[PDB]
Amino acid sequence: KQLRKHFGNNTIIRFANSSGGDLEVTTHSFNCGGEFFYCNTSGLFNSTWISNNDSITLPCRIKQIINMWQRIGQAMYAPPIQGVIRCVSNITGLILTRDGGANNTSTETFRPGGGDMRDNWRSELYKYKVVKIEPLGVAPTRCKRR
Amino acid sequence: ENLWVTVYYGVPVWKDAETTLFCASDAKAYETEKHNVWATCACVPTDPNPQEIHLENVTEEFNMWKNNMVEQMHTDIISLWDQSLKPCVKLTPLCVTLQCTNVTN
Amino acid sequence: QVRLSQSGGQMKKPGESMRLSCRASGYEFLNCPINWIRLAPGRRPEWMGWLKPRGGAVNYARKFQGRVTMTRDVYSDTAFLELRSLTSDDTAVYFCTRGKYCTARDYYNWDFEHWGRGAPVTVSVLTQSPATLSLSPGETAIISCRTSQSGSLAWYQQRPGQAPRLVIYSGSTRAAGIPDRFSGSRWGADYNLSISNLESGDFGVYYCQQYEFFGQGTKVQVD
Amino acid sequence: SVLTQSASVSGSLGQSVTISCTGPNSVCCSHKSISWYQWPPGRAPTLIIYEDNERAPGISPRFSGYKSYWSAYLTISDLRPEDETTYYCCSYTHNSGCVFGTGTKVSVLPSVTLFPPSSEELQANKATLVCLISDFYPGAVTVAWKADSSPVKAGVETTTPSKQSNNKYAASSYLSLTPEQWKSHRSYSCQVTHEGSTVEKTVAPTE
Amino acid sequence: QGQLVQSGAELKKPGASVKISCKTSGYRFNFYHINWIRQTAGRGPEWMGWISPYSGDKNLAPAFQDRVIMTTDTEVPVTSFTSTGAAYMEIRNLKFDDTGTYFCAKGLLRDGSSTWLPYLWGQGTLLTVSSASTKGPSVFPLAPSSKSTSGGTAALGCLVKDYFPEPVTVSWNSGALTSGVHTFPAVLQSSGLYSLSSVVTVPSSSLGTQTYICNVNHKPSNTKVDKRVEPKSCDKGLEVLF
Amino acid sequence: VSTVQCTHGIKPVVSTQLLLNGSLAEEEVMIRSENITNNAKNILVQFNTPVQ
Amino acid sequence: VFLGFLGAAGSTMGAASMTLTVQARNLLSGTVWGIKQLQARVLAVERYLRDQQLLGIWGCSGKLICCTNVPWNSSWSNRNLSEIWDNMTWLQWDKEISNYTQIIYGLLEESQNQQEKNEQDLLALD
Amino acid sequence: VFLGFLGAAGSTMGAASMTLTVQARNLLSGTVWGIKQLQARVLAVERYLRDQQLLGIWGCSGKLICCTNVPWNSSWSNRNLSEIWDNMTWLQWDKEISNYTQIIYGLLEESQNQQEKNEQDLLALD
Ligand SMILES: *[C@@H]1O[C@H](CO)[C@@H](O[C@@H]2O[C@H](CO)[C@@H](O[C@@H]3O[C@H](CO[C@H]4O[C@H](CO[C@H]5O[C@H](CO)[C@@H](O)[C@H](O)[C@@H]5O)[C@@H](O)[C@H](O[C@H]5O[C@H](CO)[C@@H](O)[C@H](O)[C@@H]5O)[C@@H]4O)[C@@H](O)[C@H](O[C@H]4O[C@H](CO)[C@@H](O)[C@H](O)[C@@H]4O)[C@@H]3O)[C@H](O)[C@H]2NC(C)=O)[C@H](O)[C@H]1NC(C)=O
Ligand SMILES: *[C@@H]1O[C@H](CO)[C@@H](O[C@@H]2O[C@H](CO)[C@@H](O[C@@H]3O[C@H](CO[C@H]4O[C@H](CO)[C@@H](O)[C@H](O)[C@@H]4O)[C@@H](O)[C@H](O[C@H]4O[C@H](CO)[C@@H](O)[C@H](O)[C@@H]4O[C@H]4O[C@H](CO)[C@@H](O)[C@H](O)[C@@H]4O)[C@@H]3O)[C@H](O)[C@H]2NC(C)=O)[C@H](O)[C@H]1NC(C)=O
Ligand SMILES: *[C@@H]1O[C@H](CO)[C@@H](O[C@@H]2O[C@H](CO)[C@@H](O[C@@H]3O[C@H](CO[C@H]4O[C@H](CO)[C@@H](O)[C@H](O)[C@@H]4O)[C@@H](O)[C@H](O[C@H]4O[C@H](CO)[C@@H](O)[C@H](O)[C@@H]4O)[C@@H]3O)[C@H](O)[C@H]2NC(C)=O)[C@H](O)[C@H]1NC(C)=O
Ligand SMILES: *[C@@H]1O[C@H](CO)[C@@H](O[C@@H]2O[C@H](CO)[C@@H](O[C@@H]3O[C@H](CO[C@H]4O[C@H](CO)[C@@H](O)[C@H](O)[C@@H]4O)[C@@H](O)[C@H](O[C@H]4O[C@H](CO)[C@@H](O)[C@H](O)[C@@H]4O)[C@@H]3O)[C@H](O)[C@H]2NC(C)=O)[C@H](O)[C@H]1NC(C)=O
Ligand SMILES: *[C@@H]1O[C@H](CO)[C@@H](O[C@@H]2O[C@H](CO)[C@@H](O[C@@H]3O[C@H](CO[C@H]4O[C@H](CO)[C@@H](O)[C@H](O)[C@@H]4O)[C@@H](O)[C@H](O)[C@@H]3O)[C@H](O)[C@H]2NC(C)=O)[C@H](O)[C@H]1NC(C)=O
Ligand SMILES: *[C@@H]1O[C@H](CO)[C@@H](O)[C@H](O)[C@H]1NC(C)=O
Ligand SMILES: *[C@@H]1O[C@H](CO)[C@@H](O)[C@H](O)[C@H]1NC(C)=O
Ligand SMILES: *[C@@H]1O[C@H](CO)[C@@H](O)[C@H](O)[C@H]1NC(C)=O
Ligand SMILES: *[C@@H]1O[C@H](CO)[C@@H](O)[C@H](O)[C@H]1NC(C)=O
Ligand SMILES: *[C@@H]1O[C@H](CO)[C@@H](O)[C@H](O)[C@H]1NC(C)=O
Ligand SMILES: *[C@@H]1O[C@H](CO)[C@@H](O)[C@H](O)[C@H]1NC(C)=O
Ligand SMILES: *[C@@H]1O[C@H](CO)[C@@H](O)[C@H](O)[C@H]1NC(C)=O
Ligand SMILES: *[C@@H]1O[C@H](CO)[C@@H](O)[C@H](O)[C@H]1NC(C)=O
Ligand SMILES: *[C@@H]1O[C@H](CO)[C@@H](O)[C@H](O)[C@H]1NC(C)=O
Ligand SMILES: *[C@@H]1O[C@H](CO)[C@@H](O)[C@H](O)[C@H]1NC(C)=O
Ligand SMILES: *[C@@H]1O[C@H](CO)[C@@H](O)[C@H](O)[C@H]1NC(C)=O
Repeated sequence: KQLRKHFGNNTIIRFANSSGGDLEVTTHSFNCGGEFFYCNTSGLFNSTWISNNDSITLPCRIKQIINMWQRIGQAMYAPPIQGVIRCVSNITGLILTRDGGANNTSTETFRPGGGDMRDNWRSELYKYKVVKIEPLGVAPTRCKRR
Repeated sequence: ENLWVTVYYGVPVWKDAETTLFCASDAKAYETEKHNVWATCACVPTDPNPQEIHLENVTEEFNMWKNNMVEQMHTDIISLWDQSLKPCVKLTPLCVTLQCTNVTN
Repeated sequence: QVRLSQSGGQMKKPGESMRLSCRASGYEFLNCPINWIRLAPGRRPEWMGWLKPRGGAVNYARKFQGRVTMTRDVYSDTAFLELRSLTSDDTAVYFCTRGKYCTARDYYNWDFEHWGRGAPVTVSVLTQSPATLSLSPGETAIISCRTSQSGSLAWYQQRPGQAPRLVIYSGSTRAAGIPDRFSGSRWGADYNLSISNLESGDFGVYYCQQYEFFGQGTKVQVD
Repeated sequence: SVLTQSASVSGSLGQSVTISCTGPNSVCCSHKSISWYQWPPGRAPTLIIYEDNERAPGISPRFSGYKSYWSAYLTISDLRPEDETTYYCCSYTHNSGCVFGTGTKVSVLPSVTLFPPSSEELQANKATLVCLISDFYPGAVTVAWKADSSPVKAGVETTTPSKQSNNKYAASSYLSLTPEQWKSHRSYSCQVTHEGSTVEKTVAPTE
Repeated sequence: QGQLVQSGAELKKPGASVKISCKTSGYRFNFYHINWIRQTAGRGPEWMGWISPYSGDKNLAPAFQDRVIMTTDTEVPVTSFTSTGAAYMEIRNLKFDDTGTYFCAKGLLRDGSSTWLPYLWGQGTLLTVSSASTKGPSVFPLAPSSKSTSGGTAALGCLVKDYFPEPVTVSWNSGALTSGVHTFPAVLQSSGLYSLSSVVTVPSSSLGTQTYICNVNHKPSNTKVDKRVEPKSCDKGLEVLF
Repeated sequence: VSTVQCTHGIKPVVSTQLLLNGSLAEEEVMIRSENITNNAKNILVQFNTPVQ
Repeated sequence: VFLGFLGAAGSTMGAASMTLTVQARNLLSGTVWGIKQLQARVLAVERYLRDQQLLGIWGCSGKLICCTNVPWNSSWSNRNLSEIWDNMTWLQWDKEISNYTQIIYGLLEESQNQQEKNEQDLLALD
Repeated sequence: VFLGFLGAAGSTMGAASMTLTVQARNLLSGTVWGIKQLQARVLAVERYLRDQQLLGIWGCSGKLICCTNVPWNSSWSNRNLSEIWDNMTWLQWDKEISNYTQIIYGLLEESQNQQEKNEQDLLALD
């Protein structure tokens, strides 16, 4: 309903999953309990919205040798973690990408994206900015000495 | 009638710039210890009673896409990851041939 | 210097698939995305997609989803593309492009300052005017392009048998090596490119561009 | 109004003129502020003087104010041709509002075209003669109509002289006639008298 | 150093109410008061009252103390020092002596002894309170006439006859031809209807090189007339040039 | 606009596609993009109600 | 009333002239990653002594406010006394005067205390 | 005439007393290898505030020149008024007075503004 405020009131918004690439981009990559999960987000972005009771389980893979931030030279081996790992988190936002070369057609398709980890910081630093203070200000008035 | 310049020191005048930001992470997080978890080692404890002064009549332009705090935080976390992995065990003699098989199932 | 080295052209049959490579050099491959654009003679240039070598992220045009596959080799800095189910409509010269602004901080993809030599593959809005322009050396050519969306507009020049070269970006800013004779102007939705004191090198075909969309082209020939 | 100004005041070019603005003690002027405004009829006014003697931003130093204990004054040095208009004063304070005065009309010391009734009007059917006067000074002209060299006293109406943008005046007179009188007279005229000189324009329905 | 634009002129019958807007732009809307001053042809200039958009305090004149409501919208920031805002006013119990021009004015300063003083003014909104009903204008084309035979100039125009009430806006070619346009004030006939005339002085050599379309707009009757002034004149003193 | 010396507690949660453990939006969910007409710029979506 | 640090930022210059002692107070405030704050508070004190040096070589020394013998050139945005202190903020004023700040600084450090103090040296010997 | 920084080094003390505002102006001037200048400009400002502290605790505060109520001891190279300002350079003078600089400094910081200001506190209460 907020997407229709920018791509036309009476349009079709279709959700599709990632187009392809590395595992860190096509899957929901994250850390939980020390382990690095890569979950299948094809059951969340598989929909088609026109102008007008259980849980969705997603298959998650686990990788120990990672190279996050697209860094070459340093590969980190995540040590195994004893015990069943359970974690409860909040999905508080998305990083979407729109398909191009449309011209024809009134529908718009959105797919999960990411890669650049700076976007993860931009989602919290949008309401802050740094300024420098220059306390020296000259101004005219009817004051002097003799 | 003729005006004269006068220097004022302490005027609310700021300009957009970039500087070196430091950290802050409460006081209970430092009690988490466990041989310095993540970053909090020599980080300044957060002020117990922070102050937020609402600048009345003030309209300031922000730009989340041209903000330097993001780049600084990114490079900070990268350097954090390197400093956190410098004194750890290096698995140099681990690229040996692996005679692997299926798991017992 | 930034250099995009493309593999040669080829002749395919209908139904087959094609694969092209483009090795980038002179800059950090991970900094900014590489784009793939096809140019068919007398046809509006079509942007196929972009790929961010960082993570291998991709974005495909609607028309090509399910047919095109873009990958990369970060070690050899080489971008790969594959196109399946080729039909006569796919005959065109395929280019790999890189934008002008590309630093570590950020970038701007759509100011295509760097182009590969192109690969001719044969298988067997923006309103730009006029269609053609016959002028003498010394005169001034005024090409117009009407938009509806607004945003950093670019002008490109293609010489007969050469890869297009970025001429103007942001509607009014000249690129490197562009003399004062080329100038850009804007009024409302209208954009004008003015080339004063025409000379042999200037003749060719010119394109206006707004993000991934291009104009129909204006052929400027010698009279 | 309770604030009384001067009815009319005059001044020559390159000289000065003083405008009075007085009234009862309840509005002027002890413990009261006085302002002045240049308000051309039909146009937007312009603030000239605020707080007795202070000039508004961008006002030429040719204007000056002065307040006594019972009335306030406005001196306009070096008179200009575009200063011949109405100037209002205002008695106000920091809390209460404005109480404007009666007004002061400051006095600083032709192309005629007659149109016959159109063909669309002859099928209505009516007939209206339009006598347009423009680029004449000072604004004081008289309009007389004639039906075939004979005075007309019915259906004669003339507008008031209005100042144009080129520091000149314009006006317009109209004569309401019947379709019979338009086809029974050889010609109709529009005499305009100004400073003794009488100009005259004549149209003829016969041709 | 901003701009105040008011709503169009409306016609209201006595007993009803009317709400006149005043949109501002180019400065901080909350830093200055909004005074409302009217002007009739029987009572002269009269200050009605002012209202401060930041807090909402109002100060109405005792004459308009029991029939005028002033309202203001929130400020819409544009830059750090300029913005766009809108102020309204609703005057009820309209009478015959309320016919005149109503202006909205921006204050002079923020602090001092003359903060609310009307400094920047608008263009004004004419308000007519009458029972006599709305009558549409009758546009008649004015045939070009000879202004200078040796000069080769002429003058053509349009005639707005019998309309009520004021005003009527006349433009040429949708506002393309503005030089030489002289619009004369209307005349108050004995019936009570107004009628003005517009005439533009144009060279005689321009015939099939420029289209003359006078655009007469009468918003109170919601009617627009686009007349094609015929370039072929009938003046014998001008036909010699053709 | 208000001024502060130190920002609120921002947890450096490194994740892709799904923003985890973030700040909830106010009223309606927020949509942020540097260039909406540009399909190459990512679209950051911020939620009002967290999804468990 | 105490709006705090940078309190009267949106107020007029005349109103903001009352909060001078507030922005002046919080202007100084009393292995890697620890040098991050060191180099910053060093640039902080260098910026402070830079402004104090400019404030000293001029006809001020005494902080907060000081008068000078320099005629205000009308070309430096010819505004009125009541149009500056009661109709303009310090940010808006500095945005206009940014072109002439260095010129005034030159007319303050050189033309004044270099000719005034030498004049006093001539007036104090007799 | 402006000889520049350290200009009147070979001139008499009386002549070099005219160039006081020149050596005072250029006295403050506004990964490894980059800390080389940091630690140097930090010692530079510590040397500046050191001299400013000595100049402040004495009966001067106002820089350049100041007079004092200290009798010139004949043992500190008993020279004449015309034999110092018109026959000796500052380097040659400091070479002789190097023994008594610390003694005079002690007679300036302690004997003066500690007994003089308290005297003023006794003179300002009535
Ligand atoms: C976040 O949300 C906020 C809302 O809170 C939002 O801010 C508004 O964003 C919207 C977009 O959705 C804006 O509306 C658009 O404004 C665009 C920019 O307008 C500037 O440029 C106009 C053109 O300037 C060039 O041309 C003139 C003439 O040739 C030239 O002189 C100048 O030199 C310049 O080169 C400019 O005229 C315009 O100025 C008018 O408008 C401002 C108000 O916006 C007004 O105050 C001025 O007085 C002046 O009248 C403005 O300065 C714009 O291009 C666009 O108009 C085009 O598109 C519409 C169709 O969509 C077209 O009909 C139109 O013909 C143009 O082609 C539209 O008006 C608005 O400007 C933003 N508000 C502010 C304060 O910036 C953000 O966008 C949101 N962000 C995100 C990420 O979502
Ligand atoms: C978004 O934010 C949420 C909110 O915090 C966060 O959820 C957190 O998830 C993590 C898992 O990734 C949690 O941290 C772990 O929790 C488990 C289970 O907690 C139980 O134990 C405590 C004990 O009092 C109970 O109170 C609690 O209610 C549960 O019953 C802990 O067992 C974990 O402890 C070990 O792991 C840490 C990191 O590995 C060690 O630092 C810690 O010292 C512990 O290590 C020791 O114990 C191990 C036990 O077997 C042992 O094997 C080890 O060798 C070692 O000796 C750990 O604390 C956390 O509980 C969740 N938060 C909440 C509020 O519950 C999300 O993770 C976050 N999202 C992202 C992406 O980060
Ligand atoms: C991953 O793969 C590795 C191999 O690379 C595994 O480690 C081996 O696992 C096997 C189990 O399949 C182990 O085999 C077991 O060894 C036990 C050791 O017993 C010792 O002592 C007895 C005397 O008490 C000797 O006879 C014997 O030879 C040993 O020296 C045996 O006791 C086990 O026998 C039991 O189980 C078998 C199962 O069929 C029964 O038939 C027997 O009767 C008896 O009950 C068994 O032989 C082997 O020792 C492990 N090697 C090492 C080096 O650890 C992992 O199992 C495998 N993991 C997965 C998940 O696949
Ligand atoms: C944010 O920006 C706004 C401007 O948009 C500022 O507000 C204006 O501040 C000025 C003064 O600086 C105002 O002018 C004064 O209006 C007062 C209105 O008085 C009534 O309301 C107050 C508050 O409810 C009551 O307590 C009082 O009892 C009255 O009922 C007047 O009393 C004033 O007249 C007096 O002061 C002036 C000097 O200003 C003297 O010259 C007069 O002689 C008289 O003594 C004056 O008219 C204005 O009212 C304010 N705006 C609004 C909407 O009220 C803010 O100051 C600014 N933010 C900050 C932090 O400064
Ligand atoms: C060292 O580790 C590297 C990981 O960083 C390994 O690199 C990857 O290796 C895989 C194969 O397991 C490649 O994926 C294949 O690529 C081929 C490309 O085919 C074309 O090129 C070959 C070689 O020139 C040519 O023979 C063919 O005819 C083609 O012209 C695809 O066809 C396959 O389907 C598959 O996708 C990765 O591309 C490669 N990536 C990188 C970044 O190197 C590397 O294999 C490891 N070393 C060894 C010896 O295994
Ligand atoms: C998207 O889901 C489809 C299932 O229809 C699956 O085949 C495909 O691999 C998925 N792609 C990505 C990038 O997750
Ligand atoms: C994700 O799930 C879909 C649907 O089950 C499946 O088709 C696809 O192959 C999965 N992707 C991966 C990478 O396993
Ligand atoms: C997506 O949803 C549709 C409709 O329920 C279903 O037919 C299709 O199989 C789904 N795709 C995947 C990969 O599950
Ligand atoms: C996450 O959402 C749950 C569900 O409402 C809430 O209880 C919890 O406080 C949230 N965590 C946050 C906001 O950090
Ligand atoms: C994209 O963002 C830039 C930067 O603000 C802006 O100049 C441009 O107008 C935007 N494009 C569109 C189409 O809004
Ligand atoms: C004052 O400004 C004017 C105009 O810029 C200039 O001619 C004059 O030299 C200036 N004088 C001083 C003393 O700055
Ligand atoms: C006020 O402004 C005018 C016009 O620039 C100028 O003549 C006058 O000197 C100014 N007065 C003050 C007090 O600034
Ligand atoms: C600053 O100076 C430049 C160059 O003379 C000029 O373009 C600009 O208008 C000036 N701005 C101000 C605020 O004085
Ligand atoms: C003066 O010098 C003499 C001899 O060097 C010494 O006795 C005396 O203490 C000195 N005076 C002071 C005040 O130190
Ligand atoms: C001059 O020098 C002599 C010899 O040292 C000494 O006796 C005398 O006090 C000095 N006089 C002055 C005025 O310095
Ligand atoms: C410095 O003091 C020493 C020790 O008394 C002495 O030998 C020397 O002559 C003195 N020098 C001067 C220049 O007074």
